[PDB]
Amino acid sequence: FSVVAFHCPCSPARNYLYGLAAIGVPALVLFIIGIILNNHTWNLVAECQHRRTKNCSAAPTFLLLSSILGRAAVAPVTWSVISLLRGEAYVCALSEFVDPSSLTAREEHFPSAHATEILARFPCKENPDNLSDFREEVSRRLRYESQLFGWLLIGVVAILVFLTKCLKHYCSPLSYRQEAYWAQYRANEDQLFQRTAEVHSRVLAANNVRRFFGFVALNKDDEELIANFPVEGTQPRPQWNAITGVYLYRENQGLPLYSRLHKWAQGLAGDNVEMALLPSALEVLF
Amino acid sequence: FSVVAFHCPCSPARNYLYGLAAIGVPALVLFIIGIILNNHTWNLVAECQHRRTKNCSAAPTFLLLSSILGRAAVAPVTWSVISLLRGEAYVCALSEFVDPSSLTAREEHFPSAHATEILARFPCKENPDNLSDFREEVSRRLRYESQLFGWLLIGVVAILVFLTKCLKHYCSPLSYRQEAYWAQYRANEDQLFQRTAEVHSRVLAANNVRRFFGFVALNKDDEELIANFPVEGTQPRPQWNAITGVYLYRENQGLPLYSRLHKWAQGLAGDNVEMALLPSALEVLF
Amino acid sequence: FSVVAFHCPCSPARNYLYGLAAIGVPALVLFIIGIILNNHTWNLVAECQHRRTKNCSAAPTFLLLSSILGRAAVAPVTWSVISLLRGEAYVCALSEFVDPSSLTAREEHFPSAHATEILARFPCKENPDNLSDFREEVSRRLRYESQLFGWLLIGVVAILVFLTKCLKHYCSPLSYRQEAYWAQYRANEDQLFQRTAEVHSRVLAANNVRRFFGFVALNKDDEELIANFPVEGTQPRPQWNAITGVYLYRENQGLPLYSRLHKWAQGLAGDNVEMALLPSALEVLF
Amino acid sequence: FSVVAFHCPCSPARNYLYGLAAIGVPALVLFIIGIILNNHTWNLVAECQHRRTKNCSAAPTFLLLSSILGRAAVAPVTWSVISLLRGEAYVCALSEFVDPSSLTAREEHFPSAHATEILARFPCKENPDNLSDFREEVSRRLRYESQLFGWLLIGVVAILVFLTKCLKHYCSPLSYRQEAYWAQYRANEDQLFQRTAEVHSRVLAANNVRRFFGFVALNKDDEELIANFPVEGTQPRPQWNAITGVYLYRENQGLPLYSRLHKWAQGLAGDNVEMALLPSALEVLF
Amino acid sequence: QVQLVESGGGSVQAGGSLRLSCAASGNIRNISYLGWFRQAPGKEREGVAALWTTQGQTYYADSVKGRFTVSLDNAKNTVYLQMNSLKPEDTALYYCAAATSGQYNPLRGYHYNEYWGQGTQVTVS
Ligand SMILES: CCCCCCCCCCCC(=O)OC[C@H](COP(=O)(O)OCC[N+](C)(C)C)OC(=O)CCCCCCCCCCC
Ligand SMILES: CCCCCCCCCCCC(=O)OC[C@H](COP(=O)(O)OCC[N+](C)(C)C)OC(=O)CCCCCCCCCCC
Ligand SMILES: CCCCCCCCCCCC(=O)OC[C@H](COP(=O)(O)OCC[N+](C)(C)C)OC(=O)CCCCCCCCCCC
Ligand SMILES: CCCCCCCCCCCC(=O)OC[C@H](COP(=O)(O)OCC[N+](C)(C)C)OC(=O)CCCCCCCCCCC
Repeated sequence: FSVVAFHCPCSPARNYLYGLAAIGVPALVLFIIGIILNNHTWNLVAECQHRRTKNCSAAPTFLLLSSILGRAAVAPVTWSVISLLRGEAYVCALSEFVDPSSLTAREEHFPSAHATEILARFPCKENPDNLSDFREEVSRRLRYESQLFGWLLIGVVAILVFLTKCLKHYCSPLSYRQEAYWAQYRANEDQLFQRTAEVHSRVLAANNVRRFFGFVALNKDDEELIANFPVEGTQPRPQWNAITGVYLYRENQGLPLYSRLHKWAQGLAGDNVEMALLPSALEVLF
Repeated sequence: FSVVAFHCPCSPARNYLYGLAAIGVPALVLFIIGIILNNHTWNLVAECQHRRTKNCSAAPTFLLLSSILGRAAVAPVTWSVISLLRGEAYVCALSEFVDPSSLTAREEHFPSAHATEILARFPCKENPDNLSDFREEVSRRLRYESQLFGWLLIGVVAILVFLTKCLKHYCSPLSYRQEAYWAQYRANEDQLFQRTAEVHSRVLAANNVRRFFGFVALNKDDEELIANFPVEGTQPRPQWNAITGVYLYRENQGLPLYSRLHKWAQGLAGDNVEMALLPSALEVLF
Repeated sequence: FSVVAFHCPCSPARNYLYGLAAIGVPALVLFIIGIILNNHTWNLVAECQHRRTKNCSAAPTFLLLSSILGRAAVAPVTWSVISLLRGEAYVCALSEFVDPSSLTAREEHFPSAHATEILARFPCKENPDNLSDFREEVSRRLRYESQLFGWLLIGVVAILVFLTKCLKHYCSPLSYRQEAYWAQYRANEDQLFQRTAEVHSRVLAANNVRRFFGFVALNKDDEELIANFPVEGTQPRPQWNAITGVYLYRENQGLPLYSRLHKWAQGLAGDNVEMALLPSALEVLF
Repeated sequence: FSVVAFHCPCSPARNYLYGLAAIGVPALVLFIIGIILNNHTWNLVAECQHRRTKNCSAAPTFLLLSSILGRAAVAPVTWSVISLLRGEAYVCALSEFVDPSSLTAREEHFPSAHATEILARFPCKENPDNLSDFREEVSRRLRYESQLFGWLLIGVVAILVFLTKCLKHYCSPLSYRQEAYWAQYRANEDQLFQRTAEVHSRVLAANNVRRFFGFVALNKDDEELIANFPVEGTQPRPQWNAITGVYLYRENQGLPLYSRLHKWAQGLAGDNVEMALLPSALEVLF
Repeated sequence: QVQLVESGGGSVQAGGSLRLSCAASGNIRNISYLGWFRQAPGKEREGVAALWTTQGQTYYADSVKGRFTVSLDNAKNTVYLQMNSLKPEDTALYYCAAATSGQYNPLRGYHYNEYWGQGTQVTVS
């Protein structure tokens, strides 16, 4: 934590580069983490992969990209807001650009010999005592600008969060209560699918280990899992493909379908052999 | 918490902008949060969406908008009251506008060279010792005005809260006890509907996961949910639409109806195919 | 708490306005809260609403208004008593009106140049050392007057509370034991009616949610509520109207009736269709 | 912990060697540990061993090597990032290379007698008081460069982690949900295989000890292990060889196979005698 | 806006001939999908035949090829079907359906209009 503490290099053309790096790089890392952790980017990638023909129209891809970027940008925005409200980075970056002519609150004692160097050295307390008033005059100005920018950022972000939702409810063909039900269903489906995938994988692995050694060393909960849930085989690759991708609220016979797993279960999702272990049986014969 | 601490930029034409930003932006954010969290704005939006013809009259829309804004404005009003009673923001904003002629409580030692700059620099303790009395003379004045405004705001808000309720009970066609019963019913209906929506979504997701894997890994409470509450299908989109929107106390056969869910359940709410998954069966045949 | 701390603006014609605001506004807010929280003002409003003809005589309306105002004024009176006994507000308000001629306890060192300004600046410790005795001479006087007023207020309030009750028992047609029984009955009726209204609303909402989803997700206590208390319908609007309003001890066949709910239950309270959902069945046919 | 504390040798051509050693050697050790602990390098080695003919193509070997190196390089990268952000190692290494001409923030008091020696002696506080400003001028510069490099490293690493995953999901023939299921299966298979190997080895050892002494001193859990899981013999060497190596998602009859243990269990993995204890029975006869 | 009136149901033994008629009343200009469907208890609904007013071609189910035919009277704006070589498998509820194209926007899905009419056709033996 003390490692990432801000340390302004008081040098012209050098402090703003350090501020830019030390502020943007954490923001970029947070943006990357937000992109990676989201599962909508991955099924968007899966759609672009399996479609392989640019079949999807511009509107749905644009909507998904906007949603992913908006969900990811929360952490960079709040990090930037905190950094701006702190004021250290902005004063460090903009100390060297302060105009000596515009300086006030003291008689004109500011030298013009090396103006940029002294202005850049202000943040590190390396201010001559004869310019003790000027240093504070700049410190209260640049920090003010920093905090002003932070507050404007919070205002703009709040306005965007208000407007985006006000348009999302207005342009959606569904009611907001039905969309809340849909969100609840999506959360429950994701959690249940993950849990059952874990259990199914454990049971299959136990069967394989039993085939190898002749028995399995299982715990009591694992024994209950094996007894209650028996597995006969593995789901085919097309069955997995039928449930991976983006879904936009299709309706069948007046009844809503809330995911492509639901659509597949209803039966609305389901010659050439690929990535086979061995050749056709005719070739195996020879 | 220390990040949002007030820091007055002692500069003319610059401190009041900072005060305005640092006070209004939190107020705007609180107003936006109050608008978003309320569910009356969303069913108002749903009404404006599904009606799509400006069918609703001016009076009900005005009443709903007034109610939403009044409920949302509670947090901005108390934030502004606290900020005004603190006095820091107001003195910072209005230091530069103090008239030097009106200054008193000391002999006329106030320079007229740069009056605005010294007046604006008063808050940051950067007051010359020869003007030590003037600084306090301004500090006790502007802060007084701030606190006076805060107390007037509390008085006006209290008067409005009294008058609005006194008119709401006077102009309502119902008695206050019946309206209390109606509010209790609305709260209970909302909570029960949310809980049952969660349970129904969980059961449907469990059915889909069972269809996929052949079993579901459920907890004991989830097992009780599945056993007690079985689901056969999903409610249609028009059934959801029939319960989303604004409702204003209709009465059927002399019996009150307290929500459009109640009205739908009584049977008073219920050719062209939209957003279908696949074409008509005739087109599916080809 | 430190926000509402008193801060006297030591300026003529300015400190008494601040004291008046900072004392009256909390008193006004407490008075408004006392008016709002009481349920007698609301059924008085309901009476004035449903009667809609000024039918009620002057005596009962005057008695109810007196009771409501007397119950509400408890908090403003004690707040004013505490503020007066503190003495800060009164000395701040009346410092500028102290007569310099009446000042004593020191030789006549008080200047007549700006008498009002120094007198008003006394509270903020901004008293010249040559007038150090005068400042205390005023501080012990004005504070004394403040505390005297506070004690007179407590005496008058106590006398009024004694006299009002002594007249209430004297002029009432009932005995004091019967009135105590009546008060106990009113409290029990209010609590039981609120509890049963909550339970009835919950059961009705559960029925509606069951009609929507096909089941309700209820807790064990909610399950007990549903099993024990079944609801068949909603009470009509006139049934609610028959129990809302003011009641003044009518007697039926020599037997007391203690509320209009009791009077309605005894059967002594119970063509044109208003606020209907749909037109008459004849109009519905077309 | 205090042993590995950094101690800069303030000497030319000597401090950067110490920094290089004290930074790289921990990084090299962490890289070696990451390589060793991973089990993918070992089955890659097993593949290169048993194939013994360079049979595997360049693409799969390259992919496995890339995966192993990427998983191993996490610890060296974060160690280097922390060391760079600390700044001590970089300033110690680059103190002697600072150009005296480029030095600023002070009048030209820097001697040219032994420039390199004083520059190298800067980190150990052995700076003459006449050069007290120069020492800080260098300390704020070199440390800045160190921290800048650290932040650039974090940015590049984050970009690579984003891009690699974005390509891994794009070029994989499987969906991401199926790959998650595959990962869950691999984890469960590894844990179960280790547990059953431990139990099988314990039971075999117990049988051997019983053969030696006539009984085994077993604990209650060991007694349960012996009773529940009996072993008849040891698996042959080719059976072990059939499950050790690298596996790349073959598919049999449209059904996925997730490991070579699974492939062996399905029956798709299974004259000269090697490493025998005694000669052929014909030679044993003589 | 569009109503379909279906008639001709009755009981005919195996090998008989039946003629079922469906008359359309209303806005038939936009209709491009004319066909018949059969559903039986214990099973879903399948289509015996349909025709294209826009393109002209026609589809028959596998069990309908060479056994039953459907014709359209443009002047009458009616649909006639001829059940020939009746079998006991034909005991089912019969409906005539009309659909008006169907336009697919990628964001929302398919939208069109569909119509139906209830009829029956049961063969004794
Ligand atoms: C650490 C958190 C503390 C709290 C502070 C942040 C608030 C979090 C709660 C609300 C967030 C939310 O719900 O945002 C969601 C929306 C996404 O809308 P969409 O992309 O149209 O998707 C449609 C909606 N979906 C996702 C339901 C389908 O985001 C936004 O549009 C704005 C996000 C704010 C940051 C990015 C603003 C633009 C970049 C900056 C320009 C100067
Ligand atoms: C953090 C809280 C601490 C306590 C301090 C605040 C009191 C909260 C409890 C009472 C609130 C309440 O109940 O307000 C409710 C009413 C809404 O009335 P309506 O819009 O006509 O709707 C009719 C009533 N309904 C909602 C039951 C249908 O609000 C008001 O009319 C005034 C709200 C005060 C803030 C806005 C005043 C105007 C803006 C400022 C102008 C200078
Ligand atoms: C925080 C509390 C701490 C304790 C201090 C206060 C005592 C509280 C307990 C007794 C109160 C009580 O019971 O008051 C009740 C009576 C109401 O009488 P009524 O209006 O004729 O109604 C008849 C009686 N009912 C209500 C049973 C039907 O009030 C009074 O008449 C006086 C209230 C005192 C404040 C207002 C006085 C006038 C304004 C000031 C003028 C200078
Ligand atoms: C102590 C940890 C704290 C957190 C900080 C580190 C993040 C850890 C979580 C993500 C790691 C991860 O998942 O990395 C995994 C990938 C491996 O990708 P691949 O080799 O193509 O294999 C394909 C993916 N597999 C393994 C699933 C099959 O790594 C990388 O490509 C980058 C690793 C970063 C360090 C090396 C970068 C290059 C060297 C430096 C050049 C200047």
